[PDB]
Amino acid sequence: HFTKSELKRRRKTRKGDGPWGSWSSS
Amino acid sequence: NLYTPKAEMPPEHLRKIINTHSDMASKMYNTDKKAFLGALKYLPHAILKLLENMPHPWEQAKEVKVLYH
Amino acid sequence: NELHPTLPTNHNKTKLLKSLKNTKYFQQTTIDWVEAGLQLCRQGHNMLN
Amino acid sequence: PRIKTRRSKPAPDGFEKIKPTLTDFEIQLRDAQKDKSSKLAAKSNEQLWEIMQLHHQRSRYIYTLYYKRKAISKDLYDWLIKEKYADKLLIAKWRKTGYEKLCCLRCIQKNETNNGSTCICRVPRAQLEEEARKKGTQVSFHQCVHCGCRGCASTD
RNA sequence: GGAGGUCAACAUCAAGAACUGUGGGCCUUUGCCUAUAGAACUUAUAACGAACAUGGUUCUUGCCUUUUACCAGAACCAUCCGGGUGUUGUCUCCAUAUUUUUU
Ligand SMILES: [Zn+2]
Ligand SMILES: [Zn+2]
Ligand SMILES: [Zn+2]
Repeated sequence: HFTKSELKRRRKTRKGDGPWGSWSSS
Repeated sequence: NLYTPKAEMPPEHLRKIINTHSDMASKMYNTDKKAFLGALKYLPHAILKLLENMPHPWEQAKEVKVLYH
Repeated sequence: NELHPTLPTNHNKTKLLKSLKNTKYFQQTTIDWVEAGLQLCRQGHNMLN
Repeated sequence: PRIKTRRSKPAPDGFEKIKPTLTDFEIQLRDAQKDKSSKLAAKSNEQLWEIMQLHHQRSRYIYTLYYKRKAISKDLYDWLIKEKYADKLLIAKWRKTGYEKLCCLRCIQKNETNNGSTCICRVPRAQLEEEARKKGTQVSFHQCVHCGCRGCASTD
């Protein structure tokens, strides 16, 4: 129920280019 | 069905597991010590499978495919 | 050797490494033979000590 | 043939251009296998998570050269697979449709787990987050056991 | 679809010279006789393995202070390092005329 632009918008907030980048905030 | 062949691991994974178990003095490794005692049933098989791939006089060094705990 | 054959068992036959492979606890890689020999010497010393 | 013996073959053309960057991963792996002693258990898992990350990044480098931007020759890429600079099977999983951001090959093996299912890093983030919002607690999965993967789904 | 895997599971591998299936008859299903279709692998100076180890029990010996550990022949049984072939799955790489023949 998400849109393909919103996934990239959330994904650019993610640190650390590969999978080992956090969804946490620090 | 659900079968998928066994993953090929990096060899530095085995090297770090070997190096980390050089000196084992913690409350951790209470399980790993019991594993070390458990593997001694299996040491003739490991010695056999090592020694029957002794390289040969015409080879410098050969890579073997190992299976570790 | 030729006088007494010892005639292998062709049924059930659980092998070792083929059943040690099905666990999640063993894993698999390829390393040089001399490295495997040195690791076996370290492990076999550590077990008996 | 990761060691260089007489049986090995000399390198194809473009390798001397990409020899230095691969060299970085080599020396960085020779910090990771170096036995820094740690008392804890989580801090001893952090080391293996670092090693699997370095192996993943080197394979992503050779993959993004040969397949995405087509910057190296096929004759060199077969050499890099032969000399074990790359993981052939992990790249084979990267070429599929559902798997592109895949961490490691123990997070898609169904046989290893207790009940069937893969590792939890293969789940999209939004599906975990809607289930955690439905139960109302929060999403409690920080970092995987096998890789240290933090959400290696294709959309994430 | 095609090639391949030091990938997995499941059948099968030592016996009237020896296999399975089918139809008909007799007995009352098993079995016997008769007609038919197929049989991969192993085997005749006999066996999967042009290779070859160890363990148990009971006899018969040899070293002889007793038990392990042993010496070396037999009989009966087991464990171990391996192998073939078949079916299914999975993984990887590419692909979508002048005599018998008739002149
Ligand atoms: Zn992952
Ligand atoms: Zn993983
Ligand atoms: Zn995971």
